[PDB]
Amino acid sequence: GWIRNIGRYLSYLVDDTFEEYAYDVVDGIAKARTQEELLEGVYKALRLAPKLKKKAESKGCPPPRIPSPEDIEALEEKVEQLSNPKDLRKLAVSLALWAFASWNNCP
Amino acid sequence: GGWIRNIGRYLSYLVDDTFEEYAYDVVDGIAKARTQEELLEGVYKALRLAPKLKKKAESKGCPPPRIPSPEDIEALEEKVEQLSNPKDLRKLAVSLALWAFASWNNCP
Amino acid sequence: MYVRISGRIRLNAHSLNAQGGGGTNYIEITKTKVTVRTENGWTVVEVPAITGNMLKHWHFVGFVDYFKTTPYGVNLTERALRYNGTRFGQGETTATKANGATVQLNDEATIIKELADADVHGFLAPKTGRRRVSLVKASFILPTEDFIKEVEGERLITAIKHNRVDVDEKGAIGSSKEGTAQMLFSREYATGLYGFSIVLDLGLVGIPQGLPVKFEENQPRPNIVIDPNERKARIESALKALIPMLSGYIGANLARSFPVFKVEELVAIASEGPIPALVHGFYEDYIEANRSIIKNARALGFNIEVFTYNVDLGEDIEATKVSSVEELVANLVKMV
Amino acid sequence: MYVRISGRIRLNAHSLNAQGGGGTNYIEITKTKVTVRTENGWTVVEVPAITGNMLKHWHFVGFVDYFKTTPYGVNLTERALRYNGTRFGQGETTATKANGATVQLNDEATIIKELADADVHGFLAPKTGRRRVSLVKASFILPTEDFIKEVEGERLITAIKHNRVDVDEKGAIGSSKEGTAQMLFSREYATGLYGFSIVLDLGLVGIPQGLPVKFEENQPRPNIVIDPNERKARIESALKALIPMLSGYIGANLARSFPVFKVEELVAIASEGPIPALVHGFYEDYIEANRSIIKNARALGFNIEVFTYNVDLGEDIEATKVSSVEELVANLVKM
Amino acid sequence: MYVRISGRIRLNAHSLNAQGGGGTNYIEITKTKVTVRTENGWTVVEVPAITGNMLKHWHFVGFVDYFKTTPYGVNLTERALRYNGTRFGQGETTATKANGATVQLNDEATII
Amino acid sequence: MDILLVCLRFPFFSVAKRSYQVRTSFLLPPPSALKGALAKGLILLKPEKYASSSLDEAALKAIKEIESKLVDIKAVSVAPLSPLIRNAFLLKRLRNLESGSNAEKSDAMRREYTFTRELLVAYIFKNLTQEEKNLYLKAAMLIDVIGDTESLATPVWASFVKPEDKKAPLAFSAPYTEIYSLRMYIEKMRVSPEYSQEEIFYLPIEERRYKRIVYYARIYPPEVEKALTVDGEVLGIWIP
Amino acid sequence: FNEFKTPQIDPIFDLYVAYGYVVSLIRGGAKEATLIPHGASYLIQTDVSNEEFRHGLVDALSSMLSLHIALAKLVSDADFSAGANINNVYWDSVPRNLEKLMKDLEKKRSVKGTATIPITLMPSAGKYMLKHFGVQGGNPIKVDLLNYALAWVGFHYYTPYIKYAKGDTTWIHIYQIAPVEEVDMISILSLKDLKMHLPHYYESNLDFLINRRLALLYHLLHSEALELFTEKEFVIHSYTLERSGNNQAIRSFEEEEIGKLMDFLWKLKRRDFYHAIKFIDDLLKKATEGALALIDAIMNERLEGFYTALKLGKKAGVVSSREIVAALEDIIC
Repeated sequence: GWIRNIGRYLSYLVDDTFEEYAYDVVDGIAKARTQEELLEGVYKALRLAPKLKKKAESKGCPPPRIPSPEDIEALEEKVEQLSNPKDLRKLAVSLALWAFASWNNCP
Repeated sequence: GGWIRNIGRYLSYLVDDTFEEYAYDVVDGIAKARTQEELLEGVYKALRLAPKLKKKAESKGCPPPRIPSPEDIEALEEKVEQLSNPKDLRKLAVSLALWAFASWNNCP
Repeated sequence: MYVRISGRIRLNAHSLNAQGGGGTNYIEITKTKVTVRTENGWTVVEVPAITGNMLKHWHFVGFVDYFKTTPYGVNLTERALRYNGTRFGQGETTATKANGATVQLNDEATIIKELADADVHGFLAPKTGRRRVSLVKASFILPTEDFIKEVEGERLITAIKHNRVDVDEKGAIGSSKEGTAQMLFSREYATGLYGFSIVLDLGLVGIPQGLPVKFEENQPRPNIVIDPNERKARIESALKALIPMLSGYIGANLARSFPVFKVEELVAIASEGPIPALVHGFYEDYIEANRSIIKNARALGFNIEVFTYNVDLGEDIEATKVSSVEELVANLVKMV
Repeated sequence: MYVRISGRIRLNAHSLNAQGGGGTNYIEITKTKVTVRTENGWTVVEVPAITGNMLKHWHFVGFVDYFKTTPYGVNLTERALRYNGTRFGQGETTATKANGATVQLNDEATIIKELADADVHGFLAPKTGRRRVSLVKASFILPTEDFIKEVEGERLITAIKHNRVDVDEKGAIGSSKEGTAQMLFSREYATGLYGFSIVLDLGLVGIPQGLPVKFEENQPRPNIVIDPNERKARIESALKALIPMLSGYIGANLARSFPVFKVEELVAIASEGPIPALVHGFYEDYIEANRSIIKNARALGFNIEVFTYNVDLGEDIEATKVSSVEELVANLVKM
Repeated sequence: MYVRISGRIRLNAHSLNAQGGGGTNYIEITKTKVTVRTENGWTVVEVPAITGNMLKHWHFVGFVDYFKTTPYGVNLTERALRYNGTRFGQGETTATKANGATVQLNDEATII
Repeated sequence: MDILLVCLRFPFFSVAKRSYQVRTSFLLPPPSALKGALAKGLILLKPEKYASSSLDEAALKAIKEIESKLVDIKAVSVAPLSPLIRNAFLLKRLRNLESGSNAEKSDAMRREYTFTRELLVAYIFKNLTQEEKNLYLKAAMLIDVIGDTESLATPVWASFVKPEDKKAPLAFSAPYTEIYSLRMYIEKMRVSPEYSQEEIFYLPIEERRYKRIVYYARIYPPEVEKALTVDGEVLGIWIP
Repeated sequence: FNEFKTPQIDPIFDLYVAYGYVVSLIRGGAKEATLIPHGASYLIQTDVSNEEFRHGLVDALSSMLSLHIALAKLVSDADFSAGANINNVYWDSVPRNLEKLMKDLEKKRSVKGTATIPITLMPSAGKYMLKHFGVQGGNPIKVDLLNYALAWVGFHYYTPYIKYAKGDTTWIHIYQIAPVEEVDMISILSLKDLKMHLPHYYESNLDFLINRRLALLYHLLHSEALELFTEKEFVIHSYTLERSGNNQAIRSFEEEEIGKLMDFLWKLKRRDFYHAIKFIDDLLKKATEGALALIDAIMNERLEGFYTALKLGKKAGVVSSREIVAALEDIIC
């Protein structure tokens, strides 16, 4: 459900193979109470795409893949109607939950 | 209303490869829009590069960029004029600017 | 005497009471939850905060700093000169004075006479069992309820990442297999309008808790085991310790951060007797509540002396418009 | 005289009533289960609830602190000076006052005449019985069910770790073999809006428990075995003991935490005769229960004075507006 | 002798204390959130700023520059002579003096 | 039979069983505790009638008078209107009543306080006269404390009612002697307080779990021809 | 139906004796035996004879004493000799009582004495009991030797426990699993499978055996007896014994539940097993605070606890694979 693809992209900010350790964005996406800050955090996480691209390119392993545009609108087609924070947490926490998965990137 | 994807398709050409146009400042401005006027300024700055990319797209064996239609501009103006609150304005500005960084298959 | 202080401070760009270690990447600051109205049910919001342990430690540091210059500074613990809070930890019985003399942790009066840090700030002697309740109590440092309501949850945390340029003597930036420590880490800085409250019980300094009174002439004579001049000097040093309190010396990482401080407004009351605790600045309506408290206390027969900075208070009760912290502590020491 | 105060208070960033952690390096705050309705469901929530033992201890501390100022503070046990209060035991038959005066435990009248703390917070003599109940009682401090319903989930318990650096003579630190003391402990700080309820039976202060009245001249006048002036001084000291109660002077870790305290709302009833306890502040509908019980008691013939702070409690009842705790204290010292 | 200085200084066209990009062509400048009183109530704004670490490093550079000329400038560190901000990294117990000698780290008085 | 109905809305119980170290608390308040509380109510409501040299004899005589107007040794019953739980607590219980160990020997001890949102209390009488009906009805209220001085208690309403001979499930507490003829909860309750006796009592409590948590809900027992109605719902009760 | 009655004294010791009745019956045979809980009595219904019950009991005592003789006034490092008994006197008292029971029963002689009950079998007991206005000298509480031995058999055979030394002090966590509705013999035997002998861990790396909830999580992680808790309702009664400076006392008596934790473990390990136990053990060893947050989330159904635990684990050394993350997401629903 377009969760693994974005989780593997968020995993690029925590893994030691990318020696930048973007942990603030993980806290922002996990600690989201309403609509605006969750989108702000996911934008901040996605903004570091060239960082990861040039880090993997300059290190040797294949560059990371950006989340596909096909499920980008899928993110906003559901979170819009999660007016209640209680059910919004089920996805806000899960976004960072999948950010710590194994996600083998470079050999 | 469906125009977010259309405008994000053009926005993605400002940061993707195979274009030699790495305009991240305009993306940051259009995504850090605190008020409507600066959001419109960022939109204009992004759209000012439409000839910049359209002329050179055909010079590198790539399809021309999907420049947003005037209907998209009308929809954006309608959405901006109805938003006097920075609360939903922040998420609206984030929504279209998020499409800039995506794995678009611009050049086959 | 007994003096209570409560007010607001404008503090920004501070990495005070961080959690992660020096070698740990992404050094994280502490956060505390606060319950606010937000014109609906009581909602809990997690916001950066400053613990009271740091405030107590820095009050102790200021107290020893202002007491060393006093002629009675020799009566101090050796650890106090090192700015170490380990006052008679677990596994020892005898302690060391400032000049190196030994002191026995058996009689509370001797401990509070030969040592001054254990008197003002209390102490614990687990081996013997001797204890002393601290006369200085520091609250947490929380942003005001109105401010956190207005910001509507805007993070208020800046995670600034920085590293070093640790390089080999040959000029090559080595990896972990070379001997350099070129590691990447981050620090969290907070901002906002915080509220502070600290209470001092200097009226009981030099008084052992076991025998607060002596009753020699059938009168409530306090059991002041030390000289009255020494007690006055200790009280003056404790009051002057508030000068670096609201100046930028109540946190860590001062070398690389040095947080920007400015007191906006505050109130202080002292009457050399029992006094109700002032309402903390975390609440937006603390001014009227404190005005009511100090008006009822004065009406109850208390000689409450009130010094207020940058607040009208009640503009009818006896309040002195103090201009700064130094003037406030001067007024406090003038009534000793 | 007899007063009963129940309300809801706002406090946060506190480590009150922890499990000590005497052998374990992790210090745990109190963890309690509370049953609550969840829209056709009876669920349990793990929230801290502060024991009334600490509340009574701090009320006694405030009473002994305020009883020192009055000239009649001589009639007080030397034990109470050190924030003690064991009040004898099986092997103790003699009471030592602050001045060091021997007091026998033959009867309660002499004990309460010579000791003030035992008259207020009670005492017992297992050697000869003669047990005396405490005249001050405090309930648990737990978050109201409305707050639990509104918050539902959320941790609301922050585990903050603090270290104790102890270097050697020059700069050397040690973990477990250098002989120094270096411990990294953790403290659980809680938040939330709590509810409290306390009962103070000042009407029986200075009167022996076994002899409430004299009844010698055909009039059952109260058996005030102690001097009326210092009796009123005791009443005033016990009333002012609540001043270091709704201020942030409750619990432990005061030096390192000093919880941010502010009472939200309260209702108090004061009368010269016995009066029922109103309600614990944990219940969300406790205002309606307060109004109902006050109306019933007044209809049964009780001269009850009602002081309300930040609560309506209906306009029909004769409620007196209270600005703050000091206002309530000032309004209470009249009687 | 203690000194405390404060004031206001104007900066124009400055790129001091930037992130440097590292893996991007866009060299970002450091941003911090500061509190503004405002007539409408306290607010927070993100503005560029220079951390105190860089100011301390530049003060150290100036101090070593003005202390090298002094006759007692030999009592310095080779890393200090090379404008290196690290002091006694992990795993080391000796200091490389500016004269080339070795300084023990077992006593603070000897170090100072 | 004039049955006294009262509602106790107090969070925590405070009565502990015959226990040490960890102080096991009763799931429901025993008849001894409620009898003592009512005796205290009589003590501070009408002190002229009960007057003793020491509090022990005053309490004993109040208890004796209450039992005189009681139906039999089978004392007051209760009905749990809320699910029950065992809420653990840690206390600094000093130990100085034993041989030696001076007088200041305090060590941390556990004493759980059973939590309850709502409970109902029914005293069973034998048609006490009107001039004392008001006396005991007022004595039913002002029940400030239960167990030790730690857990406060408050009433909601007080009334007198007949059983109206109605069939309903027995939602009260009864001894496991006569109701043997009738998912069971029977345990020692110490009906009679001691002052210098022990009957097994049944409880309408079960440990069922609905989704994840257990608490303690109702027992839904066999119906009994003797009952009483409160706030609309009718609950059965056993009387001799 | 013999329907053995169980003495009503203490719902913990009562549980121990009524819960060792089942193993006494099993060792003697007694097919189709069930346990009906009576709140605290915990009655047992079966078709066994009294002599057969005695034979099963003497078999259990023989096995226990044979285990005791393996280590050496004889003191053994077993469950019922010194592993769980925090008092030194009981280390010799209990074996003497058990061998006395063996001698009495093997001669077809019912025991005719009473003995002191230790705090291990019932924490509600101790040294002093408040009679009216003070305590009673000695140990007021006494139990008949037959029920004493039966409860000891149950405790040794069924209830898991953990001992952590850490130098001078000593912590003993004791857990007993209580059924609440009804159980048959197979269910109780499945619970018996949880018991493992000689859990005297000590060392220094395994310092996470403090924080009793964390210790029970660690113990249950490596146990794969039966996922009975998802189809039957069970509770856990647990308590800690501390010997800090020869000051024997109990500091924790919380009453948690076992269904949620077992359900969580089964849901997590259903996807991957190699990345489950290694994950949990690494997180326990490195991120103790993360483990506490995780167990709090499990017991309270809290979303933030899992994120905090994963962040703390990933900070130091935890791999935190994808499959366990997917399992957590599925549990979240």
